[PDB]
Amino acid sequence: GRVRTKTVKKAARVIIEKYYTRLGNDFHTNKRVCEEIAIIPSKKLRNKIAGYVTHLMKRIQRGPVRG
Amino acid sequence: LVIPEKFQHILRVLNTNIDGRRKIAFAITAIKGVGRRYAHVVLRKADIDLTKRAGELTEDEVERVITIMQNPRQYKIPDWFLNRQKDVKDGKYSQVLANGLDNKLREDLERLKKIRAHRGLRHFWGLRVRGQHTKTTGRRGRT
Amino acid sequence: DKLNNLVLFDKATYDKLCKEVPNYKLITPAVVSERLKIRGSLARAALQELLSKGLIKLVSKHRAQVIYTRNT
Amino acid sequence: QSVQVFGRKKTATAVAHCKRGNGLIKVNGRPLEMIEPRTLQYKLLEPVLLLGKERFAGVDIRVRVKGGGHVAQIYAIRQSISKALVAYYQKYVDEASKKEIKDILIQYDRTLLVADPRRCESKKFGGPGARARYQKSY
Amino acid sequence: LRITTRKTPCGEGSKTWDRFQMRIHKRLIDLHSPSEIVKQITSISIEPGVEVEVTIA
Amino acid sequence: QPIKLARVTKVLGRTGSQGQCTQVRVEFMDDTSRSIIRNVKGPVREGDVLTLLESEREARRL
Amino acid sequence: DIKLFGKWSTDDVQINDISLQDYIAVKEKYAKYLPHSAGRYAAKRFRKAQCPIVERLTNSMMMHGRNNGKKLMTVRIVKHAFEIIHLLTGENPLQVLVNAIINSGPREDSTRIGRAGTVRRQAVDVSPLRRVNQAIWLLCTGAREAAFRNIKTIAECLADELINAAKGSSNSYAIKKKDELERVAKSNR
RNA sequence: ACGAGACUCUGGCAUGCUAACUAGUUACGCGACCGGUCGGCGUAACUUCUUAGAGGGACAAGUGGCGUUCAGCCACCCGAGAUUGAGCAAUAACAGGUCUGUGAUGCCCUUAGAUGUCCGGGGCUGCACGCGCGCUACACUGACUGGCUCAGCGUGUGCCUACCCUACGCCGGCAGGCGCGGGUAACCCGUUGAACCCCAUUCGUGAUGGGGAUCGGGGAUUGCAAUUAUUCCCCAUGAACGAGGAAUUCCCAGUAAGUGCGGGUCAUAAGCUUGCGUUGAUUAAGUCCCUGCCCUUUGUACACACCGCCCGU
Repeated sequence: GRVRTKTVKKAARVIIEKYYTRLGNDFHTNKRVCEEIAIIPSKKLRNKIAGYVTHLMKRIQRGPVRG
Repeated sequence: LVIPEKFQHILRVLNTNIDGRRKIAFAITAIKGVGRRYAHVVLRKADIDLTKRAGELTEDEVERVITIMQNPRQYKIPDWFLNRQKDVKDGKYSQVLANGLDNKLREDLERLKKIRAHRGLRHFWGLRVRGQHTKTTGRRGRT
Repeated sequence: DKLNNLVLFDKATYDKLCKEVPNYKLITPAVVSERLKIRGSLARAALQELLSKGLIKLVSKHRAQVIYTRNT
Repeated sequence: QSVQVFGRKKTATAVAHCKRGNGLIKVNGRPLEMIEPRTLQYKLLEPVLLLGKERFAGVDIRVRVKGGGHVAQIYAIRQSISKALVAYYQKYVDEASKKEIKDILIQYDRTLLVADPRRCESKKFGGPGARARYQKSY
Repeated sequence: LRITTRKTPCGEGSKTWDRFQMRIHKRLIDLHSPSEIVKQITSISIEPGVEVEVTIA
Repeated sequence: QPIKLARVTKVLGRTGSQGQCTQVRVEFMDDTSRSIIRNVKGPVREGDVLTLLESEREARRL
Repeated sequence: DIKLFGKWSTDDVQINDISLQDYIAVKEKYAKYLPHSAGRYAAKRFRKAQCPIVERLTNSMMMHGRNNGKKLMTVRIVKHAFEIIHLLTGENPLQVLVNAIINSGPREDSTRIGRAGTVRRQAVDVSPLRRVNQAIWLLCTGAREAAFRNIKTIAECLADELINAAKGSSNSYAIKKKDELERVAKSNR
């Protein structure tokens, strides 16, 4: 099961709500910017939030995101 | 030495009849004490080729084997390698063939009951010698 | 149960055995034992003896798979 | 020269020292044609004759092995040989034939370059094995 | 160091065990110097739980 | 007992008391116009071809 | 060259099932000099068919709590009877192997079908993968029982069962099992 | 918001990096072949080859088919890795076991007539049988002369603690006597040379060699005290088992399974358990049957909650 929980989804939602311009286009840029401006204790969690940031931004190119 | 036709069914112990189908190093397992590695070692040091079969069992072979099984000191074999070391109730050192003389020694049930020994009473009822504890478990004997 | 097989040396290991194993195309101790009514143990022993005589072609040897084929 | 980059399978590993030598491949003082199981020699000559016995033109490859299990050493000794060939063929000589032989052995199988990450798991208590448990008492 | 201990004080229930593991990490520092200099460096309020064995040869 | 060809085009679902079979849609290659339903037993890949005794069989349908 | 064991040619096989070479393959590039590559196909799904079927054999006559963990013995015992079918039929063992896999491979089986009943069975089509699995299982069951307690050794009981299953002969235990499956498919429509 | 997740050790790529003299392969002869090959190793020695550090890496990130086009699911190329395994695990509760685990404890026998307590000489150490975890097998995919040779967690000389591992000479098949030493430890056994297998030996369908499972003697080391040779072996003893009814444990990847070594108990001790390696599948990537788990709807005269409530003679 690869369902992303509310922690990942909500942190990515807050990040894209807050630092929408600060984001990048590549996932590896996204994890670096996320680790710059977020107290994410561990590498795995910051990776997961970064990945959902990439997917949410991919969803941005075609329309709004509800949250 | 080598001869195609010497196959006989019976070896002489006390004029009784035995089996003679087994091969060499295994046809002399019909004796109570001879067999296992005892027969293997006597044939091994007998200075003969062991590829021979039951049919090539010569009378000279049997005679030499009988002589070697009479006394172990043919190749300086100690008595404990036989099933009977210094005997009980007599000061001998050898195993006796046939029946009625060796099996007389094995009956060991009354005299130990005279001294109220546990070994004699245990062998009196046919119980376990290795010491198998008996509480309820066991699937042999009555079913 | 009951062990009773041929242990006698007679006209069964040389005749009808040395005259029917060479003429067949597959030769195995089990095959020789089954097709020629002979004992598999003595089949192995005689096959080793005739290999020492040198009248077969050996591919490989094993405890249960000794591979022979006709050579002469 | 030491262009060795592991080459592994299970807990056993091989290091394929390579140099400009005679074209004879050695495995800790014994030729690859003679290994203790006497059964996996074809598994060892597979890479060389798959890519071509003509490739070795004066290259001395000594592989030193260490680990548990003979067959576990194999699939890594040959992996070490393939790694040493890759390192030699990447250091100076071209890549077109390198990519050709790489495609050929990659379609042949995958355990010539990339190691198997598998390993023996621990055993969990309350059972005879890691996943097997004792019989239920009625 | 592994110590696998049954959890229930009296044998009952499922066969359950704790696995207490003791990790002991050991470094060596061998320096070319008289031990008096190393002892001068030593008085630095060494961390508790770190034990020192002195080897001079 | 005529035998023709049939190849999978749609895995409709899993059937059976304990997941025994796959209700799958199969087309006949010799006709490439008919779709029938079969409770095929075993792992089935979308596009496999099998020789069959039956060309009209149907099973429990829902 | 990619000949099996370096002695049995691999550029001669003909499955003759129109489209089944993706589920029975000995020509495929995964087919190697030896049938030993350690278990890596069983992890995922539809990857089992990518196995070189020689490996599936050497692991299917590899069972019964007395053989598990003895795979080198299985590879020796398949070299045995490969070089024996090389002489018994005078042809490449791969041809008789594909004949056996194309005939012994079942088509119709009978299974319980329904959500509310338990009275009878219903005919079902056995997919190629399951058909080769159960055909090799019947072959190995016969080869075990044909040399079990018997004077006949391995590589000949297996050999006999393979040859009399490859030609379609019903004398084979595997072919009689196939006939039994077909008849129980007839008797449970 | 707690729980799940997240967390942490990690299994798995460090070819990049701090870096070993308790780690290790290659610049010249040590006993051999006109250039190749040694764990008594050659002068010279670089972190690739074992340990243990920091940072990195894997995210359904990339493509394709489905999807209320979403959450997600299924295939594919690269990649070491596209589900590595476990300890933590809720609110709330039990009349489930433990007063025979405890110097944590409640009227009765116990008020010194003290269910072991100083010393210590028997006791859960019994025989007719019912599917209680498991044990070696029924054989030729094999026990078997022996050839070759590959292991990983560990455990290890010490407070009323001899006894722990354990490199040779002599002897002794079997255990063991004295010594020069090796070990607080990757320095010592150790390169756990090991052990399963690598099939050259009688073996052929049996009572002999599958099956020591059923006899009496003897050397003897830790043990004042081996009486049911309890435990260290040598000879003889082949009973039963021809892979076994109905009901029926357990098992998806280095897994099941086969296989030996280690820790626990410990006079030196394992048919048990706990770890470790080694060898190592077709098992299906599904459904809820007949197994439990009570989630939603529903009925209730139950709420001590169906082991409820209750009617009548």
